[PDB]
Amino acid sequence: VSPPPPIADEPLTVNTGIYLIECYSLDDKAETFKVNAFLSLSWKDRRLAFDPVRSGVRVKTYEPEAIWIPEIRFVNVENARDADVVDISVSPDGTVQYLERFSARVLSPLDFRRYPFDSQTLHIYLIVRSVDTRNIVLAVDLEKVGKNDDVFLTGWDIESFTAVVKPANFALEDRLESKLDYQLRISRQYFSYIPNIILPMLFILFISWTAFWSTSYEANVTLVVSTLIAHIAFNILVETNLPKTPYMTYTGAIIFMIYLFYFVAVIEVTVQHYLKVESQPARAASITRASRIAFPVVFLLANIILAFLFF
Amino acid sequence: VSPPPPIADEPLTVNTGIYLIECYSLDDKAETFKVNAFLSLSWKDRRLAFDPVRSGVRVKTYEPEAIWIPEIRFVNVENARDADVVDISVSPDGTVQYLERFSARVLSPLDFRRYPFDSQTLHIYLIVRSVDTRNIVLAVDLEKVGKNDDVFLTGWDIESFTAVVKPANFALEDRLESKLDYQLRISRQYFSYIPNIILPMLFILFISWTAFWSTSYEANVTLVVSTLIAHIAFNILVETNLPKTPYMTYTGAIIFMIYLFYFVAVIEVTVQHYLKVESQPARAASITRASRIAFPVVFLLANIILAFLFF
Amino acid sequence: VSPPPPIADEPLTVNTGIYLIECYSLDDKAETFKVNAFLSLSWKDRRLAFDPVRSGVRVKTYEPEAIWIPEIRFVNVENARDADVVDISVSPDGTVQYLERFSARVLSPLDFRRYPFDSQTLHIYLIVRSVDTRNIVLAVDLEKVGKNDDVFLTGWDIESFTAVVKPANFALEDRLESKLDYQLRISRQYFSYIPNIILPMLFILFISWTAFWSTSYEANVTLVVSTLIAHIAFNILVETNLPKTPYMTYTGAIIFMIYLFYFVAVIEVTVQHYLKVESQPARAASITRASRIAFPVVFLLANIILAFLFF
Amino acid sequence: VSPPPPIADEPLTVNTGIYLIECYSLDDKAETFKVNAFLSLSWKDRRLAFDPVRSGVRVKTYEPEAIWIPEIRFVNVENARDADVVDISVSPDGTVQYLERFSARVLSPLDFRRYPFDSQTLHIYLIVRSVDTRNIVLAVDLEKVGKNDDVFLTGWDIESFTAVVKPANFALEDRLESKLDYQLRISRQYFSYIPNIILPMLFILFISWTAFWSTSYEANVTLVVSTLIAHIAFNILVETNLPKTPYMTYTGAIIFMIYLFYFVAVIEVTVQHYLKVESQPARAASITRASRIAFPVVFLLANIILAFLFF
Amino acid sequence: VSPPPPIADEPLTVNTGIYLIECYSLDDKAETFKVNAFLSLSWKDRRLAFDPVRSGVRVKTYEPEAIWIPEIRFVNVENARDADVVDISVSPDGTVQYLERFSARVLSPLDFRRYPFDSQTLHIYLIVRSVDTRNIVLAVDLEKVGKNDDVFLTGWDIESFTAVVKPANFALEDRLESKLDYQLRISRQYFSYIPNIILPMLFILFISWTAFWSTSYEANVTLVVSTLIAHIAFNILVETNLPKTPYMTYTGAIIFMIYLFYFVAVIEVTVQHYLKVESQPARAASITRASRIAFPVVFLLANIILAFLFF
Ligand code: NI
Ligand code: NI
Ligand code: NI
Ligand code: NI
Ligand code: NI
Repeated sequence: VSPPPPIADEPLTVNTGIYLIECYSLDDKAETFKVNAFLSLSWKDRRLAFDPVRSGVRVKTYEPEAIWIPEIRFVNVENARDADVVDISVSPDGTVQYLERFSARVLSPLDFRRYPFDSQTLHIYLIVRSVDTRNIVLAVDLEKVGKNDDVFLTGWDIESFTAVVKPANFALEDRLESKLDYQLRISRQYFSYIPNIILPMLFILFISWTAFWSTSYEANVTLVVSTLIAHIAFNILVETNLPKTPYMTYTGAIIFMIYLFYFVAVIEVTVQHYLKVESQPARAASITRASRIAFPVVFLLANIILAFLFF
Repeated sequence: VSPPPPIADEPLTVNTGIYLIECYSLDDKAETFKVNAFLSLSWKDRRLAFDPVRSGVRVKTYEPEAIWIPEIRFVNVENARDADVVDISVSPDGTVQYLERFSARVLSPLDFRRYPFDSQTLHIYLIVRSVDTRNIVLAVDLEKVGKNDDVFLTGWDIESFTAVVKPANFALEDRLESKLDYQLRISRQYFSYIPNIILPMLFILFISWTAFWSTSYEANVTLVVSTLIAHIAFNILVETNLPKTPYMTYTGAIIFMIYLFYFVAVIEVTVQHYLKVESQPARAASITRASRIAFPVVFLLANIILAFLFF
Repeated sequence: VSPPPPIADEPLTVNTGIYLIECYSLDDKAETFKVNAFLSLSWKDRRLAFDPVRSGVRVKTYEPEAIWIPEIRFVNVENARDADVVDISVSPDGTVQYLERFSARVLSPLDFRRYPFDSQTLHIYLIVRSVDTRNIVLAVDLEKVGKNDDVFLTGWDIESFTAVVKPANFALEDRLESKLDYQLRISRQYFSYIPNIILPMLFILFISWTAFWSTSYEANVTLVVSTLIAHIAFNILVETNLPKTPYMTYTGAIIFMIYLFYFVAVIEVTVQHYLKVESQPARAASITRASRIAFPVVFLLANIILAFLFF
Repeated sequence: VSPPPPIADEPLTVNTGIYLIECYSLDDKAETFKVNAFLSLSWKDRRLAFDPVRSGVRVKTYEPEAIWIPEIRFVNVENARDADVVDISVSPDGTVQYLERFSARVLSPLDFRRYPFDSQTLHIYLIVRSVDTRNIVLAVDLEKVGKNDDVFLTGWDIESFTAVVKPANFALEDRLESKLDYQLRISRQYFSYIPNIILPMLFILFISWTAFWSTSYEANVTLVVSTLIAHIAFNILVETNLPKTPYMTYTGAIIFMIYLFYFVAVIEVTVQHYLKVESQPARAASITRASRIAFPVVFLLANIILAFLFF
Repeated sequence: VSPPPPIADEPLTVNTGIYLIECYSLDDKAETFKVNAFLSLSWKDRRLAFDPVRSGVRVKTYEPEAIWIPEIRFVNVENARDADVVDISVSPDGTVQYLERFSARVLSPLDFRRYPFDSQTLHIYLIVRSVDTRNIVLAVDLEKVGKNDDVFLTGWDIESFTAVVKPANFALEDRLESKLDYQLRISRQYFSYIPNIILPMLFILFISWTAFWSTSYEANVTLVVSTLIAHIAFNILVETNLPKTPYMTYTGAIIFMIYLFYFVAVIEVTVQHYLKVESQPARAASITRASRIAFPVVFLLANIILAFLFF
C-alpha cells in the first residue's frame, strides 16, 4: 500500500478527533497522567471509491492491513499507545472513517508555582510524518473532540478538553511533520489542604508563640523545639508529593518562611533567658512583650507579600 | 464477516451476563479494583441456522474468527480487558452462545464521606457500538449474572452483584451506543479501625487532659506538646491511604477537631501558668477545674454533632 | 478440532499434575504468591491412535494447534497463566501426554489470627469446563505432583505440596465444571520477630515502669510519654505489612493491650503527683508500691489469657 | 535475505543518528533513564538500485521484511528497545534510509561525588555484529543527531547530545562488533536543595549552639538532643534518594560531619555541668565562651576544607 | 523437525556458554538480580553435513525455524527469558553454533549472616529436557564463559563468573534433565555503612553514656530515653532493605545488643536516683563511677565476642 495520489499538488488532510473515555493517575512527581480515549481519523482515498448501484453496498468495511492508513503517533507518550481498531468505513467517494480506542501514559509538565491553588493545561500532541509521494497535514474536527460526562480526575476539576485547530507544520529529519495540540484544562481542588495541612501547620506555629507569655526558659525551649520537631514531620510530607523544582513554589515559600519564625523564636527565648540571668529582666520583658505583637504581625505581612508575589 | 441482517428493521439484541470468579485489589487511593470474571454473550444469526436431522449435530462449535461476533467493550477500564474465549455454541435456529473469561482493572469512584463506616457501589459498564448495517442493543440475562461463593474482597463484605436491566442508549461519534450498568455493592469491615486507630488516638488525647490535674507548667507543656507530636504520627498514617477529596470525610472531621482540643489545652496550660506568675492562683484554679469537665463534655457533644451530620 | 468421542457415555478423564520449580513473592498485604511450575496433562483420544508397525514410529509428537487439547484454567489467578508448551506426545493407543511450563500470580487468603506463629495452606485451583459433546472431569496423579528441593519461600518453611484427589464437580452456567485443589502447606519462621519486634517493644514498656521507683513527676511524665512515643514507632510498622482484618490478630491483641498499660501508668503518675501536691504522700506511696507488683503481674496474666485464647 | 555484497573487500558502513523526542524518569537509585527517540540508519544496497526514468519513481518505499536491514542493538539497555518502523526509503543508487521511533530504559552509571552540584554524561551505546558474508561498521551522521527543543528532564539542565564519531571496533565471540557512544550531558538543578534541605539542616544545628548561652543543664540537654533527633529526621531523607556508593559524596560528608558537631556539643554541655557541680564555674564559663566562637569557626573552616577536596 | 540421530546410542551433547553484557538491580529484599547476556549453544547435527568443495561455502547460515534447536531453559527465573537470536552457523561436519542475546530476572538466595561484610554466589541454572528419540546432556565451553569489563553491580565487587563443568543429570516427570550451574561471585562494598549507619548509631549510644557524669535524674531520663528514641529510627531503616530470616545476622545482633545497653543504662539511672532519695549517695556514686568503665568495656568485649562468632 502507498498514500492516496494528489489530484493537483495539495497535501493530504487527515481530520482528527479525540474523545476521552477515562482520565486517571495524574502523577505529580512523575508529571504523567494516563488516558483512555477514542481516536477518530478521516481522509479521502480516491483509489477506494466505488459506485453504490454496481456494488450493492452504501458503505464498505475494511481491515487495517487491506488499505492505506496514515501513521499517526503521539509525541509526548512514554511508549506507543495501546490501540484497538473499532471501525474502518469507506463511503462511495472514497472518504475513509477510522475509529480506534486507545490507552496511553502521557508526559506533560506541571507548573507547581501556585500549589495547591494551581491550574494546569495537560497536553496530548498528535503527529504525522509526510511521505516522499506527498505531504500529510493534520486537522481538528472540533465536533469530534470531547469527553464522557463521567470522566473524573481525583483531586481535580476538569474544565475543558479542546484542540489548537492550527497544526504546527515543521521539518524533522528531511521530512515535513504536522503536529496538533490537544489540551485538557484542569484546576486543583485545594479544599482538603486547609483542614489537613495549612491549619495543623499554623496550630503548631501558634503553639510555639505561647513562649512569649512564659518566663520559664526550660518550658520555652520545650515549646519551640518540640513544635519545630512537629513541623519537620510536615515539611517532608510536602516534598514527597511534588518533584524537584528549579523555581520557588507558593507552599515551599511558606514552609521555608515558617523555619525563620522558629529560628527567631529560639533567639528570643535565648535572649530573654540571658538577660534575666544577667539581672536585666525589665529589658527581657520589653523584648518578650514586643514579640507578642511582632511575631503574628510580621507573619501576616510576610504572607500578604508572598500571596501578592505568587498571585 | 458482517453483522446478521435484520428480518424487518429491528436492532440486534445482544444478551449479556457477568459471573464474578475473583475480586481483588480494591485500591482506595487509586479508586480501582481488579476483577476476574466470565462474560457471556448471546444473539441470533440466521445465516448460521442449520437443520439438526441433515447435519447430525444438535449444536455447532465455532472459532471466534469463523463467525461474526459483536465488539463488546468495558467503559471504565484502565486498559482493554485480557480475554480468553472459552466457548462458542450455535443452536439450530442460529442462536449464538458466546463465553469468555476475562480479567480487568476497573475505575470506579469511591465516596469516603462516612469512612471507615462506608458502603460502596462499584460499577462495571458494558458497551456496544452500532454498525452502519444495523443498530446493536444490549440486554441482561439475569440467569447468567452472579458470583462465586468464595469471592472475597479483603476488608469488605460483598452484599450483591446485580445489573440495571435497562441499557442507556445514546449517540457517540455519529453512531448508536448501548451501555449496561453492572453493580457490585460492598460495605467496609470497620472492626479493626477501633483497636488500631480510634482507641490509640483517644488514649493520647485523654493523656493530654491529665494536665488539668497538674500545677507543674513544665510537666504540662511536656504532656500536651508530646501527645500532639504522637497525634501527628497518626494523621499522616490515615491520610496516605485515601485520595484528595473536595469534601469533608467523617474521620477527617474528627482528626481536624482533635487539633482544636490540643490547641485549646495549650491555651489553658499557658493561661494557668500566666495567672500563677501574676499571683492570681485562685482564678487559675477555677479555669483548670472547669476544664476538667468542659474538655470531655465538649468532646462528647462535638462528636454527637459530627456523627449526626455524617450519619 | 472437537473433543474425543465417548465409547459408551462416560466423562473424559484428564489426569493432572503440578511440579513446582519456583515459589516467590509471598505478599502478606496482597494475599498473593508467585509460582513457576510444570503442568502435566493426560487423556485418551482414540482418533489419534496408530499402528507402530505401519507408521514406523512408537510415539508421535504434535503441535498444540494440530490436536484437541482440554482448556484447563486456574480459578484463583490474577490473570491467565503465562504458559509455554514443552512437549505433546501421543502413544499408539491415543494416550496424549501434555507438558507445559507456566508462571502465575495466585490469590490465596491468609489467616493472620496466630501471626507471627502462623501456618498457611496456599491453594492453586485447577478447573475444566465441559463441552456440549461431552463432560470433562479432572483427576490427580499424585506421582506427578511435587516440588524441586531448592524451592524456597523466604521467611517460610515449606511443609508439603499435595492435591485433594477428589475433584469438586458442579454446574456453572448450564455446564459441568471439574475443580481440583492443589495445596502448598507452609509455616512462618517466627525466630527474627523475638529480637527485632517482641523484645524491643517489651524493653520500652519495662522502661515506662521505672516511673514506679520515682517521685519526680516531671521525670515520670518524660518516662511514660516518651516510651509511648517509642511504642507508636513500633505499632505502625506491624500495621503496614498486614491487611485490615475483620477479626483480632495475636500480635494486634498484644499491641492494643500495651496501650492500656501506658494509659493506666499515666493515671498512676497523675494520681501520685496529685496526692503529693495535696500533702497526702503516704497514700501516693501505697499506690506506687502496689503498682510495682500489679503492672508486671497483670501484664503476665493478661498475656497468659491472650496466648490461651489464640493457641 | 542476505547482506549487500562488497564491491571490493570493504566493510559495510551503516550511518546512524539518534534524535531525542522525550527524556524522562532519571532514576538516581536505579541509575537508569528512559528515552523516546528516532533512530535513523543508512547504508548502500546495490541490489536495490533502480532507474528513475524506467520505474517512474524517484524513491521506493519498502516494508522491513522485504529487504535486508542491519541488526542494530543497544549495549546498555535493560531489555531490547520497543521499536516501530516509521519509514524505509531507497534512492536510485540503492542508498537505504531507515527510520524508526523507539523507547528504551537505559543503564548509565551516575557519579554522586559532587551531589547536589553534580553533572553527568549519560551514555547510549549503539552496536552491530558482523556477519559471515561481511563486516559491518557503524558511523555517525552528525546532521541526524539531535534533540527536540521541548526535551525536559525534571530537575536537570540538558547541555548537549553528541556522539563520539569514531566507533570502537572489537572481536566478541569470534565475530567483529562495531560500537558507537551517544552522550547526553546534563547538570543538576541544585537550587531547591538550598531552601528545602541545606538551610533547614543549618537552622536546627545553629539552634543546638544556643546551649552555649545557657547555664541550664536540663534545657541544654533538651536543646542538643532534640535537634540531633530533628537532624536524624533529615539524614534518612537524603540517603534514600541515592544508591549505595563505595566512595564518599559531598552531601554525605557534610551530613556525617554535622554528627560530630552534635557529639562535641553534648561533651561541652556535660563538661560545663560537671565543672559547675564540682564548684569550678569560672572554668566552665571559659569553655562555654570559647565554644561560642570555636563551633561556628570550626564549622566554617571544615566546610571550606570539604568544598576544596570535592570541587 | 526432529533431534539429530545417534551414531551408536550416545546422548547428544549441547555445549553452552554465557557471556555477561549487563548486571543490574540486585534486589536484597526480593533476592533477585537482572541479567543481560549472550547465550551460546553448540551441537553436532550430521543431517546438516556438507562438502565445502561441492557447496563452495565453508559455513552455512540458517534461520531458527529451518533447523532443529534444543529447547534450553533457565531454572531459577521469574518468567521465561526475553531472547533474540543473533546467529546460527553450521560447519561442514554438521557442528551448529547458535548465539542469542537474552535478558532475565533471576531468583538467587542471599546469605545475610555477615551483612554488610557479606559475599554471595549468585546462580544461573541452565537446563535441557531429553526427548523420546534421544537423551540430551549439557556441557560447558569455558572459552565461551565470561563477562564484559564494564559489567558493574552498584554496591558490589564482581569477583568471578564461572560454571560448574559437570552437569546434574536427573529424572523429572519420566524424562532425563541435564542441569548446569553458572556462578557469579560477588562481595559487598561495606565502606558507606561506616559513616552512614555504624558511626551515627554509635554516637547516639555514647551520648546516652554522658548520664554517668550527671547527678540530675530529670536530665539523665532525657538523655537515655531520647537517644533510645533516636535509635528506633535507625533499626527500622536497616530491617526494610533486607528480608525476614530464620537465623541471626551480624548487624541484627549488634542492633539487638544496643537495646540491652539502653535498658541497663535506664536501670542504672533509676538505681542512682532511688539511692540518693533514700539518703545513700556514697553508694549511688560507686555504681555511677563503675558504670563509666563497665558500659564501654562490656560494649567492646561483647562486640569482640560477636565478631568472633560471625567471622
Ligand atoms: Ni491492543
Ligand atoms: Ni489473553
Ligand atoms: Ni508464554
Ligand atoms: Ni513496538
Ligand atoms: Ni525478544
